[PDB]
Parts: sequence; structure tokens; C-alpha cells
Amino acid sequence: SSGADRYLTVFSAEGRLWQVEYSFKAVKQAEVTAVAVKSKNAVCVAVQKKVSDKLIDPSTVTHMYRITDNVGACLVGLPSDVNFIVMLLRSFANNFEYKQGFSIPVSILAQMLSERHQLESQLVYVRPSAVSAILFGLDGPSDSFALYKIEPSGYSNGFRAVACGVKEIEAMSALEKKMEDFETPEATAEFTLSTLQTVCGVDFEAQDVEVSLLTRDNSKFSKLPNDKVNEILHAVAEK
Amino acid sequence: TTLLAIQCTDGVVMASDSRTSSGSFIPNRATNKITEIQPKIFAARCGNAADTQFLARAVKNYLNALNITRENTDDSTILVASNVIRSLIVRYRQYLSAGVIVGGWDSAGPQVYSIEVSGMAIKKKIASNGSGSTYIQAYIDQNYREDMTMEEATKFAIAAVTGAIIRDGSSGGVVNIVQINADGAKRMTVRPAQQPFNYDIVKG
Amino acid sequence: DSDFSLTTFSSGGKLNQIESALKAVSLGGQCVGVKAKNGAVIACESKPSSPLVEKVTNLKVQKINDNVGIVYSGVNTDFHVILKSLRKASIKYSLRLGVEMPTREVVKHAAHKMQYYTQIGGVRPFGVSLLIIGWEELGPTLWQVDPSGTFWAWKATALGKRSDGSRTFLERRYSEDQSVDDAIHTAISTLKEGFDGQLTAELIEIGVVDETRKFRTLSTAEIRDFLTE
Amino acid sequence: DRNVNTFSPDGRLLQVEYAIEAVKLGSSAVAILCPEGVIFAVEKRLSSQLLIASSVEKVYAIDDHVGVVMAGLAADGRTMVEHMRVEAQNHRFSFDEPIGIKAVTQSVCDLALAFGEGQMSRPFGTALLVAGIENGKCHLFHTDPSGTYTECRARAIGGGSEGAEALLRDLYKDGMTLHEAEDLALSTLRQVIQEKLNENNVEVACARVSTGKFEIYTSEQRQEIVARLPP
Amino acid sequence: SKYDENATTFSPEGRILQVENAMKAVQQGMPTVGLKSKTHAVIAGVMHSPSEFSSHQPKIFKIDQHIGVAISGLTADGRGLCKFLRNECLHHTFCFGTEIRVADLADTVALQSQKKTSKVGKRPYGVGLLMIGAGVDGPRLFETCPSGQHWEYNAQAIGRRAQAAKTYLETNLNEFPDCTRDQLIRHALRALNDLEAIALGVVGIDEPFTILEGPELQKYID
Amino acid sequence: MQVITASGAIVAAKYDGGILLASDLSITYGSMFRHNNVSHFVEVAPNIIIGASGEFADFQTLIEVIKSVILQQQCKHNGEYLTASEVHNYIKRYMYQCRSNMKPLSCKVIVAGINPDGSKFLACTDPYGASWESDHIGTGFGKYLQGLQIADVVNGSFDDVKKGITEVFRAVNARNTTANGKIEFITVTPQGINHLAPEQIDPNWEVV
Amino acid sequence: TYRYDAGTTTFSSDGRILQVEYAIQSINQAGTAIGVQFTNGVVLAAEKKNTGRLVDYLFPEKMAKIDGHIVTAVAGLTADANTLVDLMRTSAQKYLKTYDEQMPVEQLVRMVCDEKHSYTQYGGLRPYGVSFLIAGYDRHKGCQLYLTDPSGNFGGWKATAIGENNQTAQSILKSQYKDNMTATEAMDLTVKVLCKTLSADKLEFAVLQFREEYGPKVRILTTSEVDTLMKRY
Amino acid sequence: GSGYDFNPITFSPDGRQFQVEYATKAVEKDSLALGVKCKDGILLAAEKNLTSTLLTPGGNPRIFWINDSIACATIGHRPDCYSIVEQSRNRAETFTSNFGIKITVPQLASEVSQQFHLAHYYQAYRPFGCTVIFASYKDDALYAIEPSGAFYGYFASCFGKNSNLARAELQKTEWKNITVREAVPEVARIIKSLHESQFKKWEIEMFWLCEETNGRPQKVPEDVFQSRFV
Amino acid sequence: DYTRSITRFSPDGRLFQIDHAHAAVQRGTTVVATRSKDMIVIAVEKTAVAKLQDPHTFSKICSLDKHVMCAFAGLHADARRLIQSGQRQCQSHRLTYEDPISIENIARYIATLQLKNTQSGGARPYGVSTLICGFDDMTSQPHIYETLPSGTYAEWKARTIGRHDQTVMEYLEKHYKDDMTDEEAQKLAIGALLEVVENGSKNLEVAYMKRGGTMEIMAEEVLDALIESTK
Repeated sequence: SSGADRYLTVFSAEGRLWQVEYSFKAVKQAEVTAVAVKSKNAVCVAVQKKVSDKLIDPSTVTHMYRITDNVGACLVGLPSDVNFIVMLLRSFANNFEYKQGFSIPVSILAQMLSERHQLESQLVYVRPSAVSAILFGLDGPSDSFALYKIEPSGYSNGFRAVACGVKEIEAMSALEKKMEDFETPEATAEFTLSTLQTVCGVDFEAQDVEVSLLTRDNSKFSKLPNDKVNEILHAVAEK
Repeated sequence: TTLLAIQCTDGVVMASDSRTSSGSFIPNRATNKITEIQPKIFAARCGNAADTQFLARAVKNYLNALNITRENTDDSTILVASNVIRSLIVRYRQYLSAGVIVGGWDSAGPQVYSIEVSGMAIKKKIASNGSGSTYIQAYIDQNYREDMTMEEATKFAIAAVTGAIIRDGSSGGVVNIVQINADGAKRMTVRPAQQPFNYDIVKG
Repeated sequence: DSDFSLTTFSSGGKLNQIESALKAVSLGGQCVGVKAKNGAVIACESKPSSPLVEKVTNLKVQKINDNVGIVYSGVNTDFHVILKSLRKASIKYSLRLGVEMPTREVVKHAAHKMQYYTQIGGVRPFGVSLLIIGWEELGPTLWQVDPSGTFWAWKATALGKRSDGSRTFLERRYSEDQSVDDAIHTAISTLKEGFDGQLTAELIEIGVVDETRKFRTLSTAEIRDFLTE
Repeated sequence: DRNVNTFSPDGRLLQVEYAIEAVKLGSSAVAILCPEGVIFAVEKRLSSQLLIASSVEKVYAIDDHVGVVMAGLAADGRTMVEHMRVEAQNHRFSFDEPIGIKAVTQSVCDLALAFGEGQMSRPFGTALLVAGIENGKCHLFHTDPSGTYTECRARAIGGGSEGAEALLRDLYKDGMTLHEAEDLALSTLRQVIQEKLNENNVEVACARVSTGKFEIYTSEQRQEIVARLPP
Repeated sequence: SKYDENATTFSPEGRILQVENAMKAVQQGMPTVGLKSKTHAVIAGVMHSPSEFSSHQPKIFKIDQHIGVAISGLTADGRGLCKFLRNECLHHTFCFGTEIRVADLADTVALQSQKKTSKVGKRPYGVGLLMIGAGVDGPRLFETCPSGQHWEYNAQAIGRRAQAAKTYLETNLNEFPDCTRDQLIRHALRALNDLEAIALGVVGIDEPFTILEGPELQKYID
Repeated sequence: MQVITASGAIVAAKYDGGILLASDLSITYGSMFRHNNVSHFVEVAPNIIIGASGEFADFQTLIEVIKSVILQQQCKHNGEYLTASEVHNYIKRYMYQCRSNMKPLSCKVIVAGINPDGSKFLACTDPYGASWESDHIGTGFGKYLQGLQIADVVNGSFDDVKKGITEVFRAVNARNTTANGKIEFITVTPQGINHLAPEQIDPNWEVV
Repeated sequence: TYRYDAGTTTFSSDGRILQVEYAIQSINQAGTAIGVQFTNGVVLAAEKKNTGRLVDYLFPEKMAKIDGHIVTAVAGLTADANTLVDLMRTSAQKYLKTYDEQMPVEQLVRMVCDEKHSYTQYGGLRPYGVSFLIAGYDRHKGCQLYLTDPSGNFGGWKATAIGENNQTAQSILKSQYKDNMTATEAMDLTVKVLCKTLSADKLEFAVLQFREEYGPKVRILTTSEVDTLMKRY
Repeated sequence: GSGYDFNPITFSPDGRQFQVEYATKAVEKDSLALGVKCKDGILLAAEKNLTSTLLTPGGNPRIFWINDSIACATIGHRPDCYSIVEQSRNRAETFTSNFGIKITVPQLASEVSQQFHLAHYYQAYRPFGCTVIFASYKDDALYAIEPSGAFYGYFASCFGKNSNLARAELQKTEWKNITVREAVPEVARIIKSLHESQFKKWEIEMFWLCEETNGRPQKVPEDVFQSRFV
Repeated sequence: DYTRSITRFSPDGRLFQIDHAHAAVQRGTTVVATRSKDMIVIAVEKTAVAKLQDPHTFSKICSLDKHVMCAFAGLHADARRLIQSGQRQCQSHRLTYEDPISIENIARYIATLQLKNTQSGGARPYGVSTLICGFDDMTSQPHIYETLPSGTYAEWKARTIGRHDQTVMEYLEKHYKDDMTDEEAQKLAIGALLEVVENGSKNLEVAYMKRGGTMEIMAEEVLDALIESTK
């Protein structure tokens, strides 16, 4: 038996796509964890921000990305693959807005990313893009906060709360154990950052984490400035 | 059509009529000829509604493409919009018969770029286009002031587009105004009842 | 180069990539089908990866057109590719012919696409087996399409995890003269046998083609009613 | 295993070297250039007496003035001959002049490395001896599967190429006559083959400066050369 | 060894072993020397002699009126690269009406070879070039490598026996800048020990690139 | 060859110290005086300026192409600019390729520069790609309303060539409907490109 | 790089395309399909691959009508068999469109076999692991039966068998096949061969029959018709 | 990698892209090039270990023009270095063609990381054995793209041999608090201190994009800094 | 599209894929082509056909054109593709040139198809040797070219391809005559195949093209008469 199953995205004798799972491992090689919590009133994604040098410009070390003005994408994984998926998601959103005339929903963008990961996991000549993508944002047609997570396999699912990265398992456990229908965007952000801080085991400072708290007042995607993140972290430390 | 984009000190005032003309018929008398490319990028459209709407659609597409690989989404966006409209008018010069005044606000401040039907993109502080703009040229020349604020430029633009409306059959209806400053764009509609003057200024 | 078939015959005259894709199907979540006298049912275990998952955002039981619905066992992402392809094919069929693609034609299109990916180069087979239910002139019809593009009709079936025991259970418990209600109950029972732990309405998806000839996905409330009835 | 485009650690193109071996397995061909022209003498390997020798051709008239003689894979040499004929007629059409012998040789050699993978699948398994008359000057080149054409005054390609070179090293002179060139080519061919040289198993040709033409010898001319041979 | 199958495969030590094999192909070519002065550049090459009755196969080629390349390695690869160089020269003259610079031709050759190594199925050029050109940027000598990189040299020696020629060039390196055209030809001939097998193409800021062989080279053989 | 937004006449003429180009700063939409203070000349290199008469959209297309090509060659040549001869050769080739693709640039393009050898280079490519190098070139009514004012002083003192160009542009302002505004003058000299203050060249209106 | 390329369109030392040989093996492990050419028509009879009490015999798995005059039986991969059946139907309809005549059986066979052979010789893609018993009628050769294999090699057979136990079916056909059979006699022979080399439900049948006035008609027997035919045996 | 290091698009069981990090090793082997964002500009120094003394002193650039305002220092496989330089020039030219403006170093970095990523994402390509440091003073940007395509903006970037020691030294200097002219002695000090004695003749190709150059990529004049060393 | 170098030189200078295609030819059935001044006879051994196999319209013999007969040995589908290309080429030659394609030209074309398959990336060689025979004109001598999987083609007085090619060729050499009549050529081919056929009447088929005629299958009665006359 040839070894194509372990080097290319073809099924092994166990019917597993080894390269897809290795792209999951490559996602975990990002060394960062992202926790996204989507409440009725807000969606907060907090991804711990690790800069390896003091000589790297921190503003360039990001996992939050503007896909559209509305849709944000917290991409965890290989930085080259993260950049590729950022530009691919932006191209998907642009093509969708051009063909359909309106900004891409988070759900459709998640499905398009899932299709890209399916063509990577089916086309043997295309690598699975080692990116776990937490797409999020206020869908206007439903006026509700969409939060989809697309795996490197392309497994896309909407989430009330999701996690990605190294502590994805622990973060998911904490989310599904302590999740609530938070009444305020501040509550959603506090829970997101508290879950991320707990699973990471390190008390965070605003510089150490990127937070995007999309609310109905501010539905446009944007990384929260370090002052708002610091206020959220203080609220977390308040309890 | 009448289009009049004024780059003021504190913003851009893009005025237009609302009359789409199909011969002597007005298929759309409440036409919004100033298309919102982005919250602070607007395209006042003159010429074939299909062609100019395709230009607005394609410049939105090209501005999103410009933002695929960058995070400074607010940089050179008016200038890139004008360059893209110019490139599309030149590329589809045979097909497209469209002139776009792309005005608005970006990181570089308030900017108006008139891309003529020829595909000639020029940065202007006072750009006018359309069959109606002709009738107001002297008016603009004698009533435009480089120091006009966005309020003063808005009043002047309403008056000029009203004159073009009155004198131009192809221009008519309401004056669609877009005031784009750093804070965003405000749309106003000056219906014929609210316009400074009407047909009665003709010979009187 | 890319365009060389990675699905090739082995010494024994077996396409080993086909068997690998069938294995991927056999680890892809239990899905059941049951042909009633007056309809057909495609149920499936839809145990989300986490409770935080939103069920409606990724449903295994899907509608291909008004009359044809589809569930799958295997890789969810290339099932979504197959499903987009089938919906597009049925829309093209409606455009060309003014009617929804027939159940057997939807099945043949799915089989053709899977076979294509079994033969063209640079690709693996689809790691999904589809249970497609839809009506035809002679009655309801459940169909299985394999990663190989080999399709065949069924009276009852299971495809995913523990599908051999589920198929034996259907052999024992399936009857020809079942109603759509009884087919739904049989599908739920087969899922229960193929599933460990409490089998609730939120953990399964049911699609049904009933006397009306139209495919509908039962909501969680209908599934709860069936569980409690 | 490895691609046809693989370079060996020594730096040799493995497929090119293997094509050169295939050439070494081909029928012997000797080109002798004299100031009065140039002579091809190639072994025709008549495997059977029912094989029509006239159809087994190593010598091909590329144009009126230039011709080639092959060693190795006859079909690959046929493709090279087709290219050379198309290029000689294209040069005649484009410039109203006979193609230069160097020009046509280089043209065929530019096709030698055109093989690849991931165009031809492999190098040409045939080496050529291209002899012709350019501006009244007799030119002779030898091309190997590597696409390396080198102008020659006396060369041999095929089974006994090394032996033919050894023989010519002390038999070929730069001031021979056309008759002497014919004798040397035929003798070198006879000494570097495993059969007897008669008018049927040998194909002779001359790019002659006097006529400025590449003419493949008829049976009578080959018989004459065979008869004149001292041994 | 197992990483030495494609020009697309890096080795664990970050090397493209097939590129290095094409480089070894170049290193096994005939000696080729290039010299650069303030006003003239020279490439002298010992043309290969496959047989005693074979005229030495030319290696010093004429690319542009003021650019000439000495190809060392696979002659057919060198000829394909020279056709590509003629295309680049033709397109530069078409676009701008001026002769392309040998630096630009070296860049194009480097890009072509790098493409040959950056995609599977295509193979690195077994040939390495010594391109001398005297243009507006002056006289410039470039050693273009199969890997897809070129080095601008005041002088260089490639192929077999290249070490002794390189050492000789290093000895007289600081002399070359002001050396006269005849002096530069003489330096090239000294650095390149085999006479008839030696071609020598010389270009200057004023004089075009011209190839001298045997008799034409006798005045400088010394 | 459609000219909707037209740049008007250009009059370039060599004088002792360089090339003096002149043109109004007006773009005309048909007969309309549409835009003002639009230099018909674009400095593409420190010693190469390019003007055009005719479709100014096509001039902008050409200037974008020229600037892209100059930037490409600057990248190749460590920031070194193409010579005026090279830039004009590329413009000739581009405009002839556009006329052969049947999408001609409806602009007569003047390339005025100083070559690195210090030689004044004044050339012109017509919309059809026909190009020529002259010591003085008129485009538009700068060619027609020209007489001998430039030919008699071309390569003369800056004052004489300026006076002749001023005569030609007085003729243009008098007799060209599309002539609007002050005539900007530009000296392309070995010391760079200097935009002299635009002058209102007045026709003699005592004629009335 | 072709590291995992199987060289499908590559000869083996024996001169055999290994992929084609393995496709032939795949066929030989598939349900038996027997063709018997009688006086006016051909009886094709295949073993369904997917059978069982829970399987619904709604469609012929192996029997595929190519055109009013051509029917096929499948041995091997029913998927690529369906692909080649679609291509055969399209080719027969293209011939009808071009000539307003029903495609001669040998031409349709040649077309499907050229498809198979193109996969065996070019493209590096796996061959069609299907063997067709193409029964058909044309005015030239009357009623014909063609056995086609993955190599693209086809031959006309008065009777033949492919699939599992194809040699036993071939031997039975040799023993009992006679020329100038009737439709009933050939159907009986096919049923006898299938039963001796192997249930009505599992078996499927298709009779091509040429009547002088009605033309050539293909009739793929349904479950009830095959059950009646089996009970007659 | 037990077979996971021959195909660039192949992940190791640990998710490693072995061909990509072999390209990174090709980068590490090359002589160090470092960019420093200074207050007056950005200074791209590139150590050039002249293997042969016959190399033209004013040649073999490690730093290239990408725009009138973008320079590109290169580290690693020189063929890949120049291929990426030409592809970055093409990306900037295409950016101007599409949008009529000059690309910014962050955006050029994204677009060129696209090609880097394609190298190890689609089959039949080879990862680019090069890191490219794009410096633009107009953009105030110093973005290094690694062979994987991972591109980051830097206050002071450095790649190649002894790049870790070079980064440590670059940390000791607040480049944005000093000008490029007074940063040149510090950068030259760092390179000389980390320079390997194996090479007796070597150079420091120093470009700067500064107010003095109006943001233009200019090789530092020899009067300001003598790159030649023996 | 797939472009792997299926046919590549081995270290010894052989194209192993061509050797395997020759093996496929050998596993193919035996064909013998013989020529009389005004006739060409191709006798092919029918494969062992059971009572259940239709023996009509499945002969290895084919007419590439009204003047060109073809027979093959090797993979039947490869030969079918070659014959389709050859017939298309004969009609294409008639279209481009009013003249019928010369037997040399069509044999060259088929052998060049085989050569292209040995040169085309991703194309398997034709596992088929083709005896392509015919008359160029009314006055032209009959031609019998043999084209091999390697793409080489050679004209033969009489040739055999397929299994038993050694034995049938030996018989041809022992029994060939320079000026055989139509009957003598028919007898030569029939006996050459008779030596290696279990049955004479059954396993053997014959097709003859006389001068100024098309492909013509032998009558079973006349074929039996010739077989019995030979024995």
C-alpha cells in the first residue's frame, strides 16, 4: 500500500484524512487560544496575543481580522495560513457583495471557508489550510450575532460560544460549563475574557490579548482598544 | 442629470437631481444618483444608469479588493475609487458611457474626484457633471467660493442643482444631497417645495 | 502533475481509496433510512461536537429539492459539497424542464459526481455515503449512494457508526407496510440502537417525504413528539 | 522513480546519458569531411533478407544541400529529421536561401532538451551527423541526445563510435580527396561493424561542394565504393 | 540522497540538491574566465573538443551588440538561455530603443533558472553563464548560476580547472580596472590555460562585443 | 480616436539651455472650458516631462503606463530613470500598439527631456503611433497657428524661444476655441524641470 | 513528483496495463452478467450487486438501456458503468442526431471501448472497472451481443458471460447454447446459466427483440417479470 | 520528517511544514540582513560575505528596489530572494494598475506572503528559501515575510546567520529615537561584532529610506558609510 | 493534464516502456503480410473462438483506405485507435493532396503516432505492431511496412508481427521468392501462419488487396483450397 494517505488529503485505510488532522495540529502550533462568546446582545472574541520579539510591531501580530465592516474573523493557526485565510475570507466577502449586492453573512462566509477547506481536504494537490476561523458579527437580516467556527477540516458550525487554539478543549469545556444568556455586552465580554484567562492560566493585560466585542451599538468589526480591554480585565478581576 | 460635488473645508457636498430620463419620459423621478460606495465614499453618477451603476458596483468591488491585503481601509480610498472608476471608464470606453464624481472623506480628508465620461479623473474642489450642470456653469463660477463650508456649500449646491433642474429637462425632481465629513455621510432630500426657487425664475 | 487517479485498482481488483472512503463513511455518524408505504424517512444522529454548537447551522438531514431530501454518513464538509452540487443540479433540472429533479435523477447525479471523484486525478473520493429519500411514480424510494458513485435503492438502511448492527436491527424490525409515522419510529429506534446514552430530539435530525411527495425536515419539536409517542 | 529531468550528483542529466547509451546501441554511421565535400557511410542492419533495405534509412535529405545520418532510435531520429526538414524549408521560405548546416543542426538540437515532466517525455534516443553545403563550404556537425552539436571534420556515431574514432585518429587527414573521404568512411564503417559491407547493407551519401547538394548514393555508387576498398 | 530528486525539494539543511547537481554540471564544463576593467570586459573560454577532428564547440556567444555570454555546462541549455536572452534583448530594444544591460539580462536569466527550480517538472539549467556587457552602466561581468542567481564579478573563473584561473585573477584583480583592452585580453588568456581551443569575446564602453579565435587572438596570446 | 476631455495646444521648442514647453492648463469637455489648472505636462523623470494634446483621459492612461515602466526600470537600475529617448520610444511603441489594437490613445504626446548625455530630446508621438524627434513640436493648434515664430528661434536664447512660443500661444488663444486660461511654461533643462509662472498671453484686442 | 502515482496508463514487464488487469479482476469479482443471442434479439441477465431482504429492487443495477435498439448489462463497478452508460446513451443519441439512424451496435461498442481505452492509454487515470454486455440491433449486423472489457477490447459473442463464475457460465453456454434460438429458449438458457453459476430478486433481465414491423425493442424485465421467468425454471 | 518533508503541502503528524522550515534553514544559512525603523528613516543593512574577492564591490545586491518608496532586503536562497523581489515589484505594479496608487509595505507584504504561502499550499511549488524585509519610510513600515509566508511588521527586523544575536543587539538601541545617519554606525557595529572571521573581505550593503532620500530606496553613500571591509 | 514521462530511457539506454509494448504485441495474435508484384496478402490467425463467438467483422485486418490495408498484433484497443488515426489520416491526405496517401506516408504516420506515444508525457506506448500495406498508385510496387510500438517503421518483402513472429518470419525467409505470383504470395502467407495455428481453416483468416483494388477477405472455400494446396 502506498503512503499517499499520510502525506496527501486522501483517505487512509481507516478512512481518516491524516493531513486534515495534521492541519489541526498546525493550528494548535499558533500557540494562542481564542474564546468567542455570542450572547443575544453581543459577540465577544478574545484571542491571547503573543509577540515573540520586542522588535516585532505588536499591531502586526494579530489574530482578529476585519473580513467585512460587519464580519470579523479570529483566525488561529499558521501565520502564513492565517494570512491566506484572511485574504480568502475577504475575497469571499467581496465576491459575495459583488454578486449579491449586500455584505456577506457570517454563516455564508463560514460556509465558503468550509468549502475551501473541503477542496483542500479533497484536492490532493492543495494543503489543508491550518486555520481555525472564528467568524463573528451582527447579521442584519436576522439582527442577531452570528458566531461560526470553521475548522481546518472545513467543519463549520454556528456557536453560542466556541474556542480555538491550544486550549480549545479546555476553553470549550469552560464555555459549555459556564455559558449564560448574558444580559449585557459587558457581561459577554467579561465571560469571554474570564474563560480565556482561566484556560490560559495567565492573568491577562490588554496588550496580551486582542478582544473584539461586537455589540448592536457597535456592530462593525473592530479590535477593542487596550483601555476597554483593560476595563473588561479589571471587571474579571473584580470577581 | 445634474451632479455637483464640492470639496469643502469640513467635508464634501455631493448634490444631484433625481430625474432618470428615458427620452421625454422620467422612469425614475426620485433617482438616487449619488451611490454610496462606502459609508464616506459616494459616487454621483451621470450617464447610462446601467453603466454608472455598474461603475459604482465595480468600484465597491475594487475598494473591497484594495482592502483584502491591507488594514488601513481608510487610506487613499477616494483616490483609489477615482482611479478605479477611471480605469473602468477607459477599459469599457466602448461600452460604458458614464461619468462619476466620486466624493467623500477618507484618511486624506475630504476629496472630490471627477472622472469624466472620457475616463479623465481629476481631483476637484468643485466638480459638476451631467446635462443639467451645463446650465449652472456660470452660476457655479459666480457663486462657488473655495472657502465655502459644508453648510454654505450645501446651500450653494442645492441652489445650483435647482437651477439645473429648472433649466434642464434631463434634470428634475428633488436635490439629493450627501454631506460627507470625518464623522460619516448625511443624506438630505430637497423636494421641489423645499428648493430655493422653481420654474418661476425663468424670465423673472 | 495532478491529474493522475489516486483512486486506483489494487492487485485484487479493489479500489483501495474507495474502501478508505467507505471507512470514512463508517466513522461518520449513524444515519438511518426507512422506506414507508406512503413515504420515506432519513433520520440521523446529529450529536454536536459541543452543546454550544447551533444545530440548525450544520444539519446532516438536508433538502435537495421540494421532493428529494438527503442525509449522509461520513465527512460533513464533502457532504456539503455533494449537497450544493445536488441542489445546483436539481435547480438546473428545474430550469431546463420546469420540475424538480426526480429522486432517482438526484441519486444518479450524486452517484455520477462521486464516481467522477473516484476516477479523476488529484482528488480523493467523497468520504460520505448519502441516504436520499424521495418519491417516484411507483412510490417512496430510499437510495444509498456510496463514495464510489454506486447507488442502489433500499427499504431500510444505516450508513455511519455501528451501521452494521443498525442494518441488522432494521432487517429484524423493518416491515413493508409501515406508515410514515412507523417509518419515523423505526428510524428513531435504529438510531437509538446505534447510539449510546440518552437519545434526545436535539441529537437527531429526521427528514421525511410523505404522501404529499414533498421533503420536510422534522423540527426538534416533531422529533420530541415522535420520541414521546 | 526520479523525474526524467533529474540531474545526477555528478551533474549529468541521467536521461540524456541514457539516451546517449541508446545512441551507442544504434547502427554505426561515419561522416568524413574533406575539402571536396563530406561523406556519410552508415550501416544498414538488415535483420532479415525480407527487410527492404531502401526503407531502413539512416540517411535523410533534410534539404537539397544538407542531410543527416542517424544513430540510435530510428523513430526519434525521424522526428528530428522532420523538424530539420520543416526548418530548412522554413529558412528557405523566410530568407530565400538554403539553411546553414550549423543553423539546422542547432535547430534540431534546441529540440533535444525540450523533454520534461510534471513537450517530449524523454530525450531523443538518436544522435545525428548533419552534413551539408553552406555557401559552397562543406560543413559537418554531430549532435548527441544532450542537444550538444559540435562541428566535426570526421566523426562516428552508433555501435562502433569509439572504435571508429580510434580508427580515424590515424586514418583521417584534413587534405583528403572526395574519393579518399569515401574510402575512409566506408573502411571505418566496415571495421566498426559485425557484418560484411556490401551495397545493400550500407547507405552512402555525399554533401558535395561541386554540386553543392546532399545526394544519397544509389546502389551503383555504393557498389563502386565497396569495390574500390583495398581489403 | 532521497532529497535529491527534484529541484523543488529542499533538503533538511535548506538546500536544493538538484540545483547543486546542475551547478556541478556547470563546474564540469570547460574553463571559462571573465575579466572586467573600467572600460572593457572579456570572456575567454577553452572551447570543448569532443574529438581531435571536431572543431571546438563554440562557448563564447554573441548576445547583444555589447553583451556576450560564455556558456559552461549543458550546451543546449545555454542555447535555450541564449534564445531567451535574445527575446529579452529584442523586447528591451522594442520598448526603449536601447540595448538591454547585461545586468538586466543576468537578472532575467536568474529569474528563468529560479523558475526552473521553483516548479516541479521543470529542471534547472545545467549551464552557467559568464555574461559581459559594456553599456550605460559600464562594463559588467556576471556569473549566472543554475540555481537562479547571478554574481557580479570584477573577474571570475568557472568550469573545470577554475581554481587556478581564479587565483591568478585574484593576484591581478586590482590591476584589471585600469588595464587596457589588450591588457585585459592578455590577462584573460593567461588566466585561461588550455590556443585554437580558446575563444575570447571582448566588449567595451565604445567598442561592440566581438569574438576573437586563434589567429585573431594571436596578437594577444603572448 | 475620440477626444471628449481634450488638453489643448502644446508648443515645445528647444532653446540654448533646454526645452521650453508651453500649454494652457485647461481641459475642455467638447467646446466647454471644463477644467482649469490642469497641467497638460507630467514630469515622469527629473529631466523628462511628458505633455499631450487631445484626449486627456488617454494622456492619463499613457502617463500611468509611462510611470509604471519607469518604475520597473528604476527597480531594475537602482532607481535610475529611463532616458527621454527611452521614454519616448516606449510611448511610441505603446501608442502604435494601441492604434494597432484599434483602441488608439487620442492624444499627441510630447516627450521633452534631457538625455543623460546632456542632449535635449524633444519628440512627439501622434495618436497613431507615428513619432518624430524635432527641435520644436506643436500639438493641436500649437502646430497650426505656428508659422515661423518657433522655427526662426528654435535652439536660440531662452528669451527668443519664449517669445516665439508666446507668439504661437497668442495665436492659439486668439484663434483656438478650446484655448482657455494662462499658458504655463516649463523649462526642461539639464538642471531639472522648472514650472515657470503661467502667463496670460493676450490676443491683441484692439482689433475690434 | 508522481511519488504516489500508480502509472495507470503504463505497461508492465509482461506488456499488460496492471490497472486494466486489476479492473478485469474487479469485474470477475462482480455479479455475473450473461448474454445470449437468439434468432431475433439478445437476452442479457445480470446478478444485482446490492441485494438482501432490506434492499429495494426498484431499478436495474446492471441493466441499462442505451437506446431503443441497444441495451447493456454491467459486470464490475456499477458507478463507472453508469458513467459509461451515460456516455453510450449520449453517443447513440449523437449518432441518431447526425444520421437520423439508430447507432449501429458495433459503433456504440467501439465508442464506449474507445473511452475505456483512452483511460487505459492516456491521462494517468484509473480505467473503467466495468465490462459491458452490449446487446443491440442494427440493420447491418442484425441482432448482436458484444463483450467489452476495461482494456477497451470488445468482441461479438453469440453467447458469453462476465462477472463472478464467468467461466462456468461460459462452459454452460457452450454446452447448451444453440443457434436460431427463440426468445423463450434464450431466456430459459440465461436463467439456467445464472442459476447454475450462482433468486429472482437478485437477478435482473433485459431482452432486446427485433420484430420486423415494430423494430428493435429493449425491455428490461422488472421484478415481477423476472420472478415469473425464474418460476418458469 | 518520516516522509513528511518532501512534499511542501504535506503536514507533519505534528502539523509542521518541513519543506517550509527547510526553506527557513536556507534563510538562516545566509548572511544576516537587518532593517531598523529609525526616526529619520528606515535603515536596511545586509551583510555580504564575499565568497570570492573577485566579486564586484558595488554589486550582488541583497537590498533591492520595489518602489520609489519601498526597499526589500533579502536573506536566504538568493534565487528565491530575487524571485520574491521581482514578484514584489510585480505585485506593486499590479497594485498601481488596479488602484492607481502605490502599494504600502503592509499590503505588499500581505500580497507577497500570498506567493510565499502558495509555495507550500498548492503542490508543484517549492517554498521560497528566503525572507524579505520590505522597508518603506512613507509607510513607516518594516515588514519581514518569512519563507512560510508569515509576515510581520517590525521595529527592527533581522534574519540570517547570527540573526538571534543581531536581534538581541538591535534590542539595545531605540532606533525610532535615533536617525538613520546615526543608526548606521550602530548597525555596522552590530554586523561587525556578529560577523564571522571566515570571510576576510566582506561588505555591508546599507540602503536607507529616510527624509534625506524623501523615502526613496537609496544605497547609503560610501561617504556616509564605507561598506567595504578587508 | 497528466504528462508523466511514462516512456523514459533506462540506464542501459533502452526505453523499457517500448519493450513492454513489444511484449504486448507479442501476446497479440500473429499476422503475416506477403507481396506479389500485383497483390498484397495479409493472413491473420483468428484468436481461439468458442462456438459462442461471432467470427465476422472482428478480424485484425483493416483497410486504412481503398488502397491501404492494415493488420495489427497487440492490444486490440490500441490498434483500434491507431487504425482510426490512420483512416482519418488517409482521408486527410486525400483532402490536402488529391493523391491517395502513399503506403510509406501512412506507415510513417502510424509509426509516428506510436513514436509520439513513446514521446508524449502521460501517454502509454501503443502495444501494437501494424503491418500497413497497399499500393501508392496503379503502377506502384506493393508495399508492406511494419510499424512497431517504438514508432520505427520499415518496409518488408514479407513480414510477420505478433506471437510466433520468429517462426512465421523464419518460414517467410525459407519460402519467400523474389517474383511470387498472387497465388504464390497467398500460399506463402497461408503456410507461414499454418505452421503456428492449431487449425488451418478455423484459426486462419486472409485478406488480399490486388493491384487496383480494395481490401478483400478471402472466401472460406478459396481459403480452404489454398490451405489444402499448401499442405
